[PDB]
Amino acid sequence: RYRLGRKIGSGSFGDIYLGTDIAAGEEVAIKLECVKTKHPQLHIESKIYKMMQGGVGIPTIRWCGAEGDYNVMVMELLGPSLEDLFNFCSRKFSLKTVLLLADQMISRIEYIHSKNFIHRDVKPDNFLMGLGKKGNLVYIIDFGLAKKYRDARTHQHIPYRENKNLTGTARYASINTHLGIEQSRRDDLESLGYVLMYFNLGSLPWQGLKAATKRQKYERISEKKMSTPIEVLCKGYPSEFATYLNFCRSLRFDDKPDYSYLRQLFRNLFHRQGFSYDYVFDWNMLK
Ligand SMILES: Nc1ncnc2c1ncn2[C@@H]1O[C@H](COP(=O)(O)O)[C@@H](O)[C@H]1O
Repeated sequence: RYRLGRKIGSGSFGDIYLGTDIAAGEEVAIKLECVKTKHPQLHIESKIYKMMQGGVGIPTIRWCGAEGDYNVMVMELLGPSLEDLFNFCSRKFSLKTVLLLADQMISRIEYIHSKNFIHRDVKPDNFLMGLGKKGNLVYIIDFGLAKKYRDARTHQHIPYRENKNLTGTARYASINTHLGIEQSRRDDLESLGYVLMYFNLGSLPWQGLKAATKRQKYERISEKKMSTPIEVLCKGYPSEFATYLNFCRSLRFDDKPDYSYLRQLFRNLFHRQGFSYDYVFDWNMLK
């Protein structure tokens, strides 16, 4: 039912192609999982996307099972990542673009939380703009590290746990993630806070820090992050950014975040600046 076109991306558990859904007559993205291992990841990712179906800015998927030496997931075809678009804008976004993005990104994370998952990989690479009719819509992708933080029926929160190892990308990790604490809803939002200040600054002060051979590879990132006050990180930017990060850092392990407070904080700033909620992003002005 599918025709595979040109490769458009590579991921930790396989590659993303342009494809045709022959029955639907629509162009789609097709994720192929080649190396299964004993614990293949694509079928699990598809099951999390199924529980997120009906979410705005969550790609619609079709689990297709095996073909030859591949597992197949057909996805809504999306546009450039926010990391790609940041590079295209010379690694500066206007305050207006950062606030337009913040408004959607809080809502996307809230939606995932509402379906009893935490994302745990919040970074600009994993937010993609839509194409065509959905060009103004921020999507979130990559549920490869996503976890249930509560039972689907009980809403009994996962237990507190420490002594965990940090794996993958630390640039946007929460301070508690550096400290080996179990991730929960607060950590996704603290990560988003570092993403927003990254868009403001062009980089983060701990970005690209390398440890000595033999040392834990993240120790220089962790030390800089913990020794950089929020007020120093956010110096020269509207107070709302510091307010956002202080609020996230204050949340207890099992606390339900006040998403509406964080959105309204940025909305009030948007109004004080006299910005129009027009979805005219910096990249729309590129010539
Ligand atoms: N549905 C999609 N539409 C377009 N590009 C995608 C899609 N999913 C993933 N990508 C791209 O594929 C690469 C790896 O994505 P992933 O490994 O699935 O997180 C990155 O360059 C993403 O921007």
